[PDB]
Amino acid sequence: FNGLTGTGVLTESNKKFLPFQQFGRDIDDTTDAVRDPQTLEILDITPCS
Amino acid sequence: DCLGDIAARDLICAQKFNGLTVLPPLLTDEMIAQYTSALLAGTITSGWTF
Ligand SMILES: *[C@@H]1O[C@H](CO)[C@@H](O[C@@H]2O[C@H](CO)[C@@H](O)[C@H](O)[C@H]2NC(C)=O)[C@H](O)[C@H]1NC(C)=O
Ligand SMILES: *[C@@H]1O[C@H](CO)[C@@H](O[C@@H]2O[C@H](CO)[C@@H](O)[C@H](O)[C@H]2NC(C)=O)[C@H](O)[C@H]1NC(C)=O
Repeated sequence: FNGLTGTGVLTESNKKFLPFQQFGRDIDDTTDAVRDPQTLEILDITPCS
Repeated sequence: DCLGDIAARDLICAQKFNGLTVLPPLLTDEMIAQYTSALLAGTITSGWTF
């Protein structure tokens, strides 16, 4: 996603991103939510088992 | 995705990305409560004989 790499399960989420913020982050500097660049939707990321 | 009670379903999601897992204890808290109740009832009714 726009230079941000990783691996996991993408799901729809109910976060409220600010108009300029791109991707969320946890309390341990891990990514948890990403803006979809084409259609502006918030995708949650959960690692697979 | 919410949290049902303490360990009702939990989706078994104690995992945090880069290989870090938490294992459940062997004895659930109900068994420990039963042990304490048994000890306490025994010490009330029989003294130190049991
Ligand atoms: C970027 O993505 C597409 C590129 O075409 C556009 O968004 C969609 O465009 C189609 C028709 O071109 C519409 O039917 C959809 O409703 C659009 N989606 C959204 C979410 O608006 C547009 O050029 C760009 N979209 C955004 C959100 O910036
Ligand atoms: C493993 O994943 C499955 C997903 O299919 C879980 O099935 C869920 O079961 C509950 C209880 O009947 C339902 O309310 C859910 O709707 C089911 N999930 C889906 C996606 O339909 C199953 O519970 C999971 N196992 C454990 C131990 O968490």
